[PDB]
Amino acid sequence: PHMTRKLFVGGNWKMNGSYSHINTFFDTLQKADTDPNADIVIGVPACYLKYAQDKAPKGIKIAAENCYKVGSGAFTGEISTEMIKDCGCEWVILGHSERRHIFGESNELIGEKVKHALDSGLNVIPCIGELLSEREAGKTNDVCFAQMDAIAKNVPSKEAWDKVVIAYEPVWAIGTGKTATPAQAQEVHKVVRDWIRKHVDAGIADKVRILYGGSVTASNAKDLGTQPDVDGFLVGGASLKPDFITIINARR
Amino acid sequence: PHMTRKLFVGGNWKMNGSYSHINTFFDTLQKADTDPNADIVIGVPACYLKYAQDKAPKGIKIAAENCYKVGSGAFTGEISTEMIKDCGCEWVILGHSERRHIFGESNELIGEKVKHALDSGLNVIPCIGELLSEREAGKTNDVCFAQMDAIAKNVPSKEAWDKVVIAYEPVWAIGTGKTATPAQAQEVHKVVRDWIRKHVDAGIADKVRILYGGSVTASNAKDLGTQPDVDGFLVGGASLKPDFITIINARR
Ligand code: NA
Ligand code: NA
Repeated sequence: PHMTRKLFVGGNWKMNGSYSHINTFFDTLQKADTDPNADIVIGVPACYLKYAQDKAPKGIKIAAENCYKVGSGAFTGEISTEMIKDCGCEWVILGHSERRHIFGESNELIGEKVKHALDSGLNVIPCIGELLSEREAGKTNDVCFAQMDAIAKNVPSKEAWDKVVIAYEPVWAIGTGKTATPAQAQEVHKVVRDWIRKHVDAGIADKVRILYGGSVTASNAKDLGTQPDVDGFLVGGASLKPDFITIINARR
Repeated sequence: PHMTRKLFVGGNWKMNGSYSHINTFFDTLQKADTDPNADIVIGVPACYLKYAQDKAPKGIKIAAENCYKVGSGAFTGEISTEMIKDCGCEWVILGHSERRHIFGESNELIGEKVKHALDSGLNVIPCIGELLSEREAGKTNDVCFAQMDAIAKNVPSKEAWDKVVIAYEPVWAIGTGKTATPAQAQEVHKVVRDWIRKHVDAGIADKVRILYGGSVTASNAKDLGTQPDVDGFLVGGASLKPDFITIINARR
């Protein structure tokens, strides 16, 4: 169903976390039996990048939740690609709905960040997804296509897609409990994969992981994950809880 | 000239720094003879907060370069007041010109952040200052007054002003080499101090430190610092260099 696409389970702690929580959470994670064929990446606040990557069990990668679009400079409050690598980390989440819709990051800025992160040797999780008002207007695909256009035109090469994991999160499902049904997720992922097939490359479309995110839980992950164009999850609230282990083991 | 107001020397590394630079810089800082009657606070990228505060010599405080306006939650890419304290830090720079004019943070948002930081037990360095276009339009005081209004109405009590250090940085002086003259800095600081005297309290106006920032260097700091309403500096580019030591020792 998912061809040669390996399961990917992302977490995003958003603006939560502490040294105490990191110690406990990753002790539980190390003790637990997790699917050895899942890629696991957890986004954490920037002040915890190195500590959490040191404390993470082998195989688990830590992501920055954002970064800026140049290597260094006069950008108070920003985190650079080089600081992420200095902290021992290789992943960054880009274009999350909260950056776009609370902090006003544009498609152009997120595209610029995708290119700079890829050109710095980072792996990226670019986020796409539509507002409730956009879906009601019949613009779900239009919005996702414009977001994918900005991302895709900024992936510097065909090889670079090996370092890209797309996450689709309908904004109305993020933090609301109103999870997309397996049908709703599959429909959008198929449309996005077809877009990548047509506008980028058919080989790459077949290989690129596309995550569903937006109120993924331990009980709903299995049915979302068995959809053929859903390759895994980007988990918010539940990635702070032991439930994240169950979600990791959903395709097991 | 500066009454009972103690010298305050702030640094802002902006989007620069690394574990290697922190080690070297703070070895030089520990070895150097710094004015023992100066408060010294250095803003660093969030991924380095704990490390830099552990490595800083005694007496030197580390600041976050930004924070959000609530304690925790679904705010991808944000740093909270509680994470700053978890990293052993007590200071945050708020409303820096780069946040206002590159990342679109409004007066209302910066006011909300001042109140939340103060209500979390943090010390704050709220930043004010006018664009070149605003000074040419004759609006320098107007802009500073509106920014001070948002800050002042969000300082929860009279005691809380003990945890506030205002920094005035004309945007045209930040990173440009076009330092405000001692005259230009003194004129604005006097106007701002008078504003605090009239709109807040005369006691507080007498005690609150007001920093000048914007292309402060080792050679120009002395004359800026001897101005009676200039209580110290907020230093950008030069706080990455050994010159920061000379600036710290300018009022010596
Ligand atoms: Na580790
Ligand atoms: Na220390």
